[PDB]
Amino acid sequence: GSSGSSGQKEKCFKCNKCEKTFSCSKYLTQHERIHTRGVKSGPSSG
Ligand SMILES: [Zn+2]
Repeated sequence: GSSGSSGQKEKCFKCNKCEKTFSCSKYLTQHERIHTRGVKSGPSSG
C-alpha cells in the first residue's frame, strides 16, 4: 500500500562528465558537446 503521491513535475538536467546542473534541456544536450576529445585547429595547426 505504498501508492499515492506521484508525479514527475520537478525536473533537473545534470550533465555526466562535468555533472553541471542546468535549467533547460536544449542547453544541456548541446553543452554535452563541449566534451569531445579531438579538436582540429586547437593547440596547433598540425
Ligand atoms: Zn558537461
